[PDB]
Amino acid sequence: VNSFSGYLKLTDNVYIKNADIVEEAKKVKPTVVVNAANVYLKHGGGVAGALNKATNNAMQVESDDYIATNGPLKVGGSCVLSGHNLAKHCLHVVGPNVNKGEDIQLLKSAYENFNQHEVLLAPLLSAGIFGADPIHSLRVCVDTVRTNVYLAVFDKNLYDKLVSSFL
Ligand SMILES: O=C(O)[C@]1(F)CN(c2ncnc3[nH]c4cc(Br)ccc4c23)CC12CCC2
Repeated sequence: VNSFSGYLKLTDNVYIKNADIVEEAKKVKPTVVVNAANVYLKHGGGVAGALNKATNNAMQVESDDYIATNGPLKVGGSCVLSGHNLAKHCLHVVGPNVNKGEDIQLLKSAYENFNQHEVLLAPLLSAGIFGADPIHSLRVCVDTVRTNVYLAVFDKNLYDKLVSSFL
């Protein structure tokens, strides 16, 4: 038993809710919140901009030190940093950005990072301003992640479409 509330169960291990991931993280304080990161950990907009704003820019400060030490992530890769006031840990995961021409096959590699964590709160990777089809992202999630994932979908219209079209 965990504290996630109001989710629709899609499969044995995947759950979904129409929710603001920032508000959900602040209420649940999960062990892991996933950020929709880019390789530079520049958290300007989308989910990343919202999560970073909620940390009063502490996420960005920590991220800039990470990059200065380690260099950029790979598309499809991840790193574990602090969750600040939102979670114990933040798993920064880089999905391919279609608006940069990145290979959508890398979306499966991106979701594989979730399997290193028993339970996660997450957005749909490569959705929103990353330009991929969220229905496809949900399909890859379900077919790749084996650990327990709680997906927060900000847009109610999109949430209803994801549920109603789910196979
Ligand atoms: O960035 C995009 O375009 C997204 F559509 C939006 N994301 C979110 N997901 C879940 N809760 C979210 N709360 C927010 C608050 C603000 Br302000 C901005 C974005 C979000 C957000 C998912 C997405 C990132 C990968 C696809």
